[PDB]
Amino acid sequence: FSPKARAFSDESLESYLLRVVSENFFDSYEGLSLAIREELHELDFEAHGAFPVDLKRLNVYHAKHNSHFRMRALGLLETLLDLPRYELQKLALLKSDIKFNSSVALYNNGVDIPLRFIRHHAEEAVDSIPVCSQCLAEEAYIKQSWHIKWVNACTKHQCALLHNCPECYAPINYIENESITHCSCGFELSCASTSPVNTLSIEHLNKLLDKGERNDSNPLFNNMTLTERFAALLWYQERYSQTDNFCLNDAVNYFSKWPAVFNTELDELSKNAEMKLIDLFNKTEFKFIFGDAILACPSTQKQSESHFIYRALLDYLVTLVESNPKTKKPNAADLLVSVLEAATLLGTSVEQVYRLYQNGILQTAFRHKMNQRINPYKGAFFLRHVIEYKTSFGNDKARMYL
Amino acid sequence: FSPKARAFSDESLESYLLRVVSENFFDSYEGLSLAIREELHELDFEAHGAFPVDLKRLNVYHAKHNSHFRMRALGLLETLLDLPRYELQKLALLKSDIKFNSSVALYNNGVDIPLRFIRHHAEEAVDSIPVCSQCLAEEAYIKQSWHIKWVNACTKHQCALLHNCPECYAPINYIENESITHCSCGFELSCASTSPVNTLSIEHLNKLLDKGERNDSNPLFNNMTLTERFAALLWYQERYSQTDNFCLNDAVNYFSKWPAVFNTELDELSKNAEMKLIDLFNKTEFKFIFGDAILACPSTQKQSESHFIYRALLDYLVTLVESNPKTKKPNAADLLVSVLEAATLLGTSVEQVYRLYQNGILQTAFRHKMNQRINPYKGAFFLRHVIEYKTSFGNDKARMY
Amino acid sequence: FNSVKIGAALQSIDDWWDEDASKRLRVHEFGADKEIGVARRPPDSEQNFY
Repeated sequence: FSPKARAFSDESLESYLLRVVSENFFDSYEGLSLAIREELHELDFEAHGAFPVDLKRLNVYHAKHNSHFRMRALGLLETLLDLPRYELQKLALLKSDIKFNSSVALYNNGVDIPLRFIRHHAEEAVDSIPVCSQCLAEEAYIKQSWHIKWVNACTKHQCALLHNCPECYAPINYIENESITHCSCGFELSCASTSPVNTLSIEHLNKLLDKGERNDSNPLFNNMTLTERFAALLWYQERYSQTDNFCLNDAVNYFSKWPAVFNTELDELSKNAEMKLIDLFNKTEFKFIFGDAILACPSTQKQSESHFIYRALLDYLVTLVESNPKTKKPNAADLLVSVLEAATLLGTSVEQVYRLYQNGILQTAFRHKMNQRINPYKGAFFLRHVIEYKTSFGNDKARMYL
Repeated sequence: FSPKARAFSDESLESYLLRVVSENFFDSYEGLSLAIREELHELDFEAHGAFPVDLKRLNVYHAKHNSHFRMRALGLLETLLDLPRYELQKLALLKSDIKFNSSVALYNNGVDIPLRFIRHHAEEAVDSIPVCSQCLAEEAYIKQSWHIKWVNACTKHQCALLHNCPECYAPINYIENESITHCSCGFELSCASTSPVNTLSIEHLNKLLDKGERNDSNPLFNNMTLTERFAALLWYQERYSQTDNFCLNDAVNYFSKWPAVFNTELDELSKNAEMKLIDLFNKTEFKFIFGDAILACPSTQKQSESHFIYRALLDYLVTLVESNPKTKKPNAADLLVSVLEAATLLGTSVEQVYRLYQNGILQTAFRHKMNQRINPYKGAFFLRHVIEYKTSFGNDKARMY
Repeated sequence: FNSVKIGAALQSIDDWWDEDASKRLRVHEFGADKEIGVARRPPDSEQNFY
């Protein structure tokens, strides 16, 4: 068997493989699967043991324990089905170490995504990968952009994506049905009609999936790369508990007024800091008053390029110690900060901030007695001199020059 | 006490403070220093402990262990001497985490400099911060540009900088003498005479200290930012052991012919690769033949914007694997590359390249046996498929199009 | 004052531990700093007394 159909720029692995079995040498994907299972079993038993029979768990990120064997199976698949080398490996949704604040991520060509934002992940009992109908009319394949939960309408055809069958009102899932063009319910006629657009919502989402250069009024769609544009959305959700909400228009209107909304949120926490006090300022932790607002912030592990959320948070803390001078009465600038919250404010590794503690550069705030190794979550250092250490290092957009 | 003199755009911290004590007031800087030491001691003991009495160790980069306290002291100094906020903090030579290939760096407004290129660093027993004479004639203050070892002439006048006293022939240092305008030796008359210029060397140095846009014949003064223009100069020095040499004209004439000089230097190492062999190509490391040329290269940790030195190096390695096709006999493209040299060639973090090893994307030479964590200096991967992995990622100035 | 305390003051001269030393330590075999509370000449290093 030799499939002559070739992969598109943004076609998914399941889409291409279903378009391979769309050629009438095999009746269904299962027939092909059992046939390649046999040919792998005759070749290599490990790659045979790796290769799953179903189309469900064929993506690389599903296999936690046999990823190396999965690539070996995929590579033998390329070798066996008369395809060029890497042909299946470019469509794969590969693994990623980078954590979106204790959220495992997923790598597509140049772009790493949080695994919450994927539609086809974990296999929810009944879910829909939504379909642009008159996009299938031109060519019958599934783009990788439709698997992202934020994408609801895009883009050349300017039409809302189709979720459910026009006959049964059963959700459209091309992985479950093993059919790109047709529904299990029928789809006897051509592609169905659509609700058009809000019309200005498309230039929001087209600004999102633009790659890695150009500025505008909205800080979200400013000079950023796509991977950090998702980081801002994930931060927004868990702040206001919008975990199940995936409306793009509820984020871009919020982030349009960015600096004013976050300052006033942080201003009331400073004014009502003395109210909440069970102990003194120099004994209370930072998360007791402000709550999670440092360790939730998107990380600056990339390049040493700071996030626009991170630039806005810290620049508030710089003016906090400015307004709270160092007197004998403790104030809001004596709040205790942990090594992880300290690591984020310096924008370095946690071992590097322990090494500053090792050479007594950053001075804890009480003495551990000889067998005390610092608990990474217990508030160790003051907010005060952790900032002054950061103002000892100069970067371009400090308030000193203007 | 309330000083009325205010900082210029490029005035040094010491210059401004000496110009504060130039108001009569206090007799010397020491008298002012001890008087502020007293007032800090009465205010804050930690900031008192940080604030030094001498003018020697007053810049922020001197304080390795009490930087946070130094900034505090400086901020209290502003608050106490009737100055606006940040007034002293904009003249400060601040700290920088960026390494110029295991060389600690120093931060001025926008620009980060290697600490080797500073004149007043470490305090060499007797050294000179050179002075434009007829520049002092206009206004008595020290510019930040005269602390850089590469700057030896003015434009502000188009004249050579003065190093030594016209009376004693003792070197001019305005930190040691606590005097901007006068020498310890006297300087009884007005500012002295000068050797003019080579006249074309000024438009060399004026192209250097221009900020961050515009192209020309010379790749050094091409579309680059000043911080990487220093990276090129540090790379040039350690290649030909020009550590003590700081002549700017010896670098710009070298980099004028850039592509031809570096190719022919790398061509003889390829032709005389077989000559040096103690083992086979697939066992020998890259630095055994080519010698340090990859890890000495200016790093591409900025923006993912590649250095002109880095673009020239790798584009030679692309045509190396072109001329060495994959045959059973091992050849010059089978040289072993370590994870730091691999990290530079990819232009990413070293953990990111360990993670490609974790998932088995980049493959080792000969497989480990159960407890071997890869030594970061021991040559792990081949030069061969590390390049083919880099050519998988398409950037605009590839030779394919 | 204890004799030991006056002693500790007179023998506060050790700034050889690094080139740009922020303070002068009381002479200790491991260069122990009492205020900060960590050794400036640790046993791992080659600058401890032994």
